[PDB]
Amino acid sequence: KSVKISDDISITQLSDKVYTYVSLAEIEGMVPSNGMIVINNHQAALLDTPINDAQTETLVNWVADSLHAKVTTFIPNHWHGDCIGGLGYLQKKGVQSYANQMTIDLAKEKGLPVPEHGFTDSLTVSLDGMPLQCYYLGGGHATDNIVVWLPTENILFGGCMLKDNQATSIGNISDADVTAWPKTLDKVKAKFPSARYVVPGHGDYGGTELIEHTKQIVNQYIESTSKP
Ligand code: NA
Ligand SMILES: [Zn+2]
Ligand SMILES: [Zn+2]
Repeated sequence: KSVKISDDISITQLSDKVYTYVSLAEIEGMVPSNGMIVINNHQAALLDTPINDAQTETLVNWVADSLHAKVTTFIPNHWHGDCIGGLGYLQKKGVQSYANQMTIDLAKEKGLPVPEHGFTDSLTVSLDGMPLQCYYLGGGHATDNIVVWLPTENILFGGCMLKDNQATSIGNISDADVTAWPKTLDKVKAKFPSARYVVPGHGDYGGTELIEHTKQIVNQYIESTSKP
């Protein structure tokens, strides 16, 4: 069950070392965004930030205050605001960051906060011993979207390329590679058959059924804009 905190943020524990959060933010709509907190030896990795510095700060102070862990590491799913909206603040805090080189390039060109270390295929970051396996498997929701796998926990943060089970629509495709998306999802499904929890960019987490569900939405979209 979730524990609600300030700045419209709630957090759920999935394992002794892994938590997933939902931060609600107002858009153009009060939209919910997801991220993860991974903790090992009182050090924490933040996977995606809430949309702004303020919510990010509240979240980071809570991890320090209640989870007794210092956020030292950060990894965003892609360049959108629900992934790097609070990166400015993380950098002032001195947090170390890793991201798809594509994400770094898009962030730079757009004048957005820029992650430090860039990878192009796979990267395994050791959070003082606990592995965070990041993978770029192709474009989808965003051209630079990655996924983060926690092998010791069997938990996958698929990010925005994955939709929750109650979703019916494709959503914002302004930055998507629509035809690559189903292919990226097949790769993700083939690579992480053991996933216990699969967390999407928005909505409720579930299991590997979200991958196939998301593939149906995307393929349905492609089918519906093909026709005469
Ligand atoms: Na997010
Ligand atoms: Zn996005
Ligand atoms: Zn998103």
